[PDB]
Amino acid sequence: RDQAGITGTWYNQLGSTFIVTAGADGALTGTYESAVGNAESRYVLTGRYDSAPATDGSGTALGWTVAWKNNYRNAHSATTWSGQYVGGAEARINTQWLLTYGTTEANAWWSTFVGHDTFTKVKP
Amino acid sequence: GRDQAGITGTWYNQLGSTFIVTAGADGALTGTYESAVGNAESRYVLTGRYDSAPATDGSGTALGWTVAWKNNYRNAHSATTWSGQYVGGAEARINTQWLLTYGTTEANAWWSTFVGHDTFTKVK
Amino acid sequence: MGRDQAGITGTWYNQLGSTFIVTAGADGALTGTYESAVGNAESRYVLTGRYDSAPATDGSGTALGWTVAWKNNYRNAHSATTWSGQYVGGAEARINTQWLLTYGTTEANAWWSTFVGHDTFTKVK
Amino acid sequence: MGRDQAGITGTWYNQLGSTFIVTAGADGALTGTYESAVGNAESRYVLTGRYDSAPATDGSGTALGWTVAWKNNYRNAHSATTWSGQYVGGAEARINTQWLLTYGTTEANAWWSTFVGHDTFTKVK
Ligand SMILES: O=C(CCCC[C@@H]1SC[C@@H]2NC(=O)N[C@@H]21)Nc1cccc(S)c1
Ligand SMILES: O=C(CCCC[C@@H]1SC[C@@H]2NC(=O)N[C@@H]21)Nc1cccc(S)c1
Ligand SMILES: O=C(CCCC[C@@H]1SC[C@@H]2NC(=O)N[C@@H]21)Nc1cccc(S)c1
Ligand SMILES: O=C(CCCC[C@@H]1SC[C@@H]2NC(=O)N[C@@H]21)Nc1cccc(S)c1
Repeated sequence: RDQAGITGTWYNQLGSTFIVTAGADGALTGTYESAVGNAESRYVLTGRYDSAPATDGSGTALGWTVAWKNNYRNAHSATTWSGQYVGGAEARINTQWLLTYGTTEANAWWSTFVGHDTFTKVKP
Repeated sequence: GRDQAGITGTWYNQLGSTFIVTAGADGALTGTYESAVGNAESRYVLTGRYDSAPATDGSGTALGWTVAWKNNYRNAHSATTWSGQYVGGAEARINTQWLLTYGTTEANAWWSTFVGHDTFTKVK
Repeated sequence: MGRDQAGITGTWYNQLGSTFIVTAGADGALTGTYESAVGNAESRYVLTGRYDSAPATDGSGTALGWTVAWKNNYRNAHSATTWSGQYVGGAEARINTQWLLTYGTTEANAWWSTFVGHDTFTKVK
Repeated sequence: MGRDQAGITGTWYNQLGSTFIVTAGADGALTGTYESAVGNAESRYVLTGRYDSAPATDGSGTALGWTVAWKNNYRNAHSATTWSGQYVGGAEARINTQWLLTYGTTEANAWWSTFVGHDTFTKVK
């Protein structure tokens, strides 16, 4: 339903690139390249979306994860984005995210960052 | 993967939910989640990522995963992402924070996302 | 005394159409009223919070937060929101926040007691 | 006047060993001091917040929140924390919270300005 719509190349307000393919079964797979932080080149992402959403004008729920390890860098961290795809003229993926990095137990209290990313198909 | 063995297997949270996961050598997480609460019945597909080469200073291993709450029985038009870290040892744990987003209209988007925290252990 | 006391004091507006009226004290206090354009809210609610009255000099923002409990002389939504964020000065002064809204639940329902979001405030509607 | 005014008023301790000393006013006010056992913090910091002074009578918790800006006479960590949560009274009284900690950043570093966590406070040390 929203498979073709979600599938494609997305950019957030930071200039990050999210290249994703939505599967018929609810899979999300692709690559993420962050414009910020301890990150270089593309990282693997996987996630899930609701492949049969409400038809009442509601968005499509989805989420995905990046672990920040590739051949170039390892930031000992993972980000999860949770949010919704909104179709139509101004297609957009509005998210909140959590970034956890590996800490000792004594440091676990400041292990997790929160933020928000909005993605569109136009590079801003 | 340094914790591929420690992570793979069955986990239980404070609410009585069950998470079965395989951790791949390449940083993949795949499995199923069965929730003890909410609009949830039976198992749901889970996918995520973990750091397959963590620090060796006693830091945890960062990870995350997504469940979209659609299976053959039920569709709650929502998805949860868990972001956290695995901590090995006698009392292995996965400590997470999570975001649950449900599909909303634009007018209801301000209240589309819940936040919480779950701790998983290997013992029921 | 307070470095951004002048910049923060006044009326702010968010992306929802809500209105935040605040006074920053020299001692770090935030006092004022919040009027929400959405939810189980009517008219103005008391707000109280704190800000860093001696921020860093290097162009960093000024950290702040405040709370609104959603009870007033009209309604009681058995809930409270906290906003955490920073004030950025200049033209297009802004207060960029993340928020948590907790509502009172039984223990059985506490897992879904807390919403999260983000609000941006500017001096112009 | 407040339903849980006496229940909330007093000293609370979290899982980190931090100490929260609070007075609940009749009108919904929270005032007091916070002393963190961790981070760039020393001694007591001013807190202010709000609680629902007339909660539901169905065994629901009492929604509340408060803010600390991490500046006192000893130290300034250019940051503020807000706790959003609920009070549950009775045998083992507890305040269960989620929190947001924002530190002052430049605009380029704003994306990593806010930490999130959860604290549970009880009356015992
Ligand atoms: O820097 C990294 C790795 C890359 C994160 C990129 C983030 S993910 C959310 C946001 N959205 C984007 O597009 N980019 C940013 N990890 C790390 C480790 C320890 C502390 C901190 S702050 C960060
Ligand atoms: O109920 C569901 C689907 C199942 C969620 C289970 C949650 S995921 C985080 C936590 N950890 C667990 O183990 N279980 C819970 N979605 C939904 C949609 C719209 C509004 C609401 S309130 C809920
Ligand atoms: O509706 C209310 C009372 C008013 C909340 C207004 C919010 S505060 C963050 C955001 N920013 C604004 O300006 N407005 C909104 N409480 C309540 C209780 C139970 C469930 C839910 S969803 C909501
Ligand atoms: O360190 C401080 C000042 C004290 C924070 C204490 C926290 S508040 C939530 C939690 N609950 C407690 O009881 N204690 C902790 N600020 C600061 C600035 C920049 C980055 C970071 S990580 C931290």
